[PDB]
Amino acid sequence: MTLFVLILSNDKKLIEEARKMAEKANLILITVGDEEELKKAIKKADDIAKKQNSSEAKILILLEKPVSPEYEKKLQKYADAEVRVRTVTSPDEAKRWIKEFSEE
Repeated sequence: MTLFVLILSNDKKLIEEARKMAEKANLILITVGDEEELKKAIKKADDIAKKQNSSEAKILILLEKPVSPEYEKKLQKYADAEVRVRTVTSPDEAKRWIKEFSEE
């Protein structure tokens, strides 16, 4: 099961903590900045997963944006995987979600 993570959250220390956490968790973290660019990173995640594990993969998206259930499933149906869209505020919060994702 290949675990990916995307992020639209440009805070200096947040990005540090977020990467450091997922990096040592050996997750595929693609840091982009833009809603459209996210869809390209998400697509890339789909492509990378597809090669081997897109049968059942899980992806986390750490973004700063109010996310609704349907909104999650829109992105979830975009890349074939089970993506969990996550709005983040502070570095520690993002790290918690990474734990809830990689260590569920």
